[PDB]
Amino acid sequence: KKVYPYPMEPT
Amino acid sequence: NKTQEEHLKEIMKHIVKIEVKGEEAVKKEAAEKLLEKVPSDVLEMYKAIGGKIYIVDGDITKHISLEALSEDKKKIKDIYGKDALLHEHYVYAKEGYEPVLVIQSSEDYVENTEKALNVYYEIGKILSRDILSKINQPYQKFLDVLNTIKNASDSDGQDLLFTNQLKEHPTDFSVEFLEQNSNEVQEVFAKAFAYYIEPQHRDVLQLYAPEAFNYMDKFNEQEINLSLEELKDQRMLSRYEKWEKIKQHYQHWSDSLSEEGRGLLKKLQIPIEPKKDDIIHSLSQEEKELLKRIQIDSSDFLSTEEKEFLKKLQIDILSEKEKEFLKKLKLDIQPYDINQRLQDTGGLIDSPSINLDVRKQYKRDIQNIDALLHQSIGSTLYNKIYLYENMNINNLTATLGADLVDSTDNTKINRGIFNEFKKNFKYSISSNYMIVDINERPALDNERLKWRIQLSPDTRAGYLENGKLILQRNIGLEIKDVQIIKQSEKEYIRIDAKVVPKSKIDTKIQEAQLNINQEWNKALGLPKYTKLITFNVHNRYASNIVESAYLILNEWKNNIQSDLIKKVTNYLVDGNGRFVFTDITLPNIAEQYTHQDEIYEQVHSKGLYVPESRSILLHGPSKGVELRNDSEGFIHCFGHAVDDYAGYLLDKNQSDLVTNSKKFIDIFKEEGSNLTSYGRTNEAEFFAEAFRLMHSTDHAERLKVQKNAPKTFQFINDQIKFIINS
Ligand SMILES: [Zn+2]
Repeated sequence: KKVYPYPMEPT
Repeated sequence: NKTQEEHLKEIMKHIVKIEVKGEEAVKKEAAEKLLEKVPSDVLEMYKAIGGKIYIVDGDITKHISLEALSEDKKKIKDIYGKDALLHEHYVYAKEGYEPVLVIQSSEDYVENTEKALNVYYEIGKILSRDILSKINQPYQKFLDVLNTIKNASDSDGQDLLFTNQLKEHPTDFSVEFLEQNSNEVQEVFAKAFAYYIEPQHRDVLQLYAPEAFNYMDKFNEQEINLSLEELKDQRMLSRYEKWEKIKQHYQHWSDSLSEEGRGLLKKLQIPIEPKKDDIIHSLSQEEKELLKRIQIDSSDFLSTEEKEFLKKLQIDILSEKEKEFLKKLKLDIQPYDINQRLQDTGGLIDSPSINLDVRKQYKRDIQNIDALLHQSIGSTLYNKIYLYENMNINNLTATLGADLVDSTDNTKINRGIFNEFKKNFKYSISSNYMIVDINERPALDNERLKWRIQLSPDTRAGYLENGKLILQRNIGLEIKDVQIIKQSEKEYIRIDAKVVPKSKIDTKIQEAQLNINQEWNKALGLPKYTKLITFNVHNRYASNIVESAYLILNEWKNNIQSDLIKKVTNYLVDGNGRFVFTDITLPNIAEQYTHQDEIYEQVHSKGLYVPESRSILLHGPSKGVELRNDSEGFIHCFGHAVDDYAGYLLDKNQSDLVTNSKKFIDIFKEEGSNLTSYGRTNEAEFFAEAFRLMHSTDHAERLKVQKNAPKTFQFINDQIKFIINS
C-alpha cells in the first residue's frame, strides 16, 4: 500500500 | 482630561525646574503650555536617562550646568542651519551622561512660532541623540522613510529636511551610513519631530514631506510607548521591580505547587531522551542481528542526528523487512518532548501518529499542565505587560530561514528575505506552551527573531523562578509590527504582537477557507459548495499558511492546462479528495493517517500525495529537497495526481499508476538519471519530478526536460492529451 513522499532537508 | 495630565504634572514636577525673577506665575505657566505640545512619553524618557529641564532668566549660558562648556559648545545652528551664539539663543540641550535642557523665557512661544519650533527642534535632538540612541534607534525603519524622500518624485521634501551632506549622497542610506553619520540622521529626525510638534509648521511637513509626517504621526501616537518600554527594559531597577510584582502576583500559586507540579513543569522544559538500555531490551535476536548487518547510514528517511543514536546502538552491543524495522525505531528513538507533541499535532493530541501508550502518557501530562496553568496574569499591580521570546526563524519558514542571514556578515540580515517574511504575517497561533521572559534577554545564535508580546489580563500563566512565564496553550496572536533592529552589534527582527482570543484568529481562518472555495469552485466548474481546499492551521506562522494557498494555486493555474486541471481535480473531488495546506506535520492529517495500516507507515515531508484519499497534503513550515518554494512542491504532487488519473483510465476495474506500465519503467531505465537526483528515486517520483520541471515557471527548467528526457517529455505529454480527450 503506498503514498508519494517529498522529503525536506533536516541538518 | 484624566491621568494623562497627572503624570504630566508629576513628571514635570520632577524634571522641570523653574528659576526666574519676575513673578513665576506666568513664567511657570509658559513652560507648561510649551511642553504640553510634546508627547508625554518623551518627557518621562528624559527623566528615565536622568534629564532635567531648566526655565531660566537672562543669558542661558549663565546657568550652573552650562558654564562648563568649551569654546565650541557655544556656537550652535538653528533648525534652519544658520550659525548662532549660545549666549544669544534661547534654547540648548547639553549632552553627556548627565543631560539637561535649558530654555530661556517668554510668553510669545505662542506668537514666535519660529522660536517654539527651535525649542521643539532641540527637544527632538534629545529624543534621537539622548533617548533613542540608548536603544539603537532610529534604525532601518527610519532609514526607509529617509530614502523614500531622497529617491522620490518631488525634490522639495529633501529641500525641507535633508542637508547637502545627505542631499549629495550618491546611493541610498544603508545601515552602514547611518552608523558613521549618526549626527546627520539624528538631525533629520529632530527637524521632522519639530515641524510635527509645532502645530503651525505641521502642514508644511505634511505638504512637502508626507512620508516623514506619517512616520512622526504614527510614532508620537503609539509606537513611542513601545520606545519607552524598551528604555525601561535596560534599567536594572525597572527590570527587577517588574519581575517582583509578577512574582508577588503568583506568590500563592507557587507556594501551593506540589512536587508533581514542579515535576511536570520541569520536564516540560527539558525532554527525556530515550535510553539505549531500554531500546536494546525491547528488540529481538532477529532484530538485533539485523541491527549489526544493517548499514544504518544506508537508509534515507532517518536524520543524521537520529541515524547517529541508531549507530551508537551497534557499538554498545537494506530490504523490505529490514527497512520496516527502521521505521519503528524511528518512532521509538524520539525524545519525550511535550511541547513538540503539541506543535506537531497542532493541539490534536488524539492523533494516532504514535504508539497508543505514549499518546496516553502525553495526554495526561498535558491535561495536567492545563490545570496547573489556571491563574491569569491580570493583576492590580500593573496594566500593559510585555513579555519576551526568542525564536528561530526555521520554526516558521525553513525555506526563508535558509537565506535570512547575510552569507558574509553574520551580523546582518538580508533585506530581501525580510520583506518576504514580513509579507503576509498578520496573525499567529500557539498550540503548545509558550515559554517567555519577564524582561528581554539575549538570544541563541540560531535565533534572529525577537518577539515582544502584549499579554491579555485574561491570559493564564505559570511563574518560574528564573524569571520566565509558562503560558497556556491555544493562544491567539495578532502581529502589530515587524521591523529590523540592532542589538549587541547584531541585527534581529522585532515582532511586536498582541494576545487575543484564539477563537478570533480561528474564525479568520474559517472565513478565509470559505472564500477560497467560493472562488476556485467557480474557476473550475465545481458545485458551489464543495470541500476542496482545506486549511489545517495551528502554529505560529498561521496567516502565511493561509495567504500562501492562494499564491500556490495561482501558479498551478498559470503553468498547467486548465483542461488538464478540471479533468484531474474532478477525479479527486469524486473520491472526496482535498487540497490540504497545513502547519502541523503530515503524519497528523486524517487524509493520510485514516488510511495507513501501521502507524510506522507514516510519511512527513514538504508535500505528499495520498491515493486512498485522493488528496494533496502540503506542509508549510518545511523546505523540500531543494525546491525554492511551496509552489513547486504542490505542482510536483499534482504530478502524482495525474499519474493516478492516467493509469486509472487504463483498466478501471483496478486503478493503477500509469507510471507502473511496462513501457514507462523502461523510459526510467535510461532517462531516470537525467533530471533531479530525487527524481532518480523511482518511476512515480521521476514522473512527478519530470512533470514538475516541464510545467515550471522557469522555461529554462522546461528545456532541461526536453533536451535530457526526450522519451519522457513525450510520454508525459501523451498522457495529458489522453486525459484531456478522454
Ligand atoms: Zn513525490
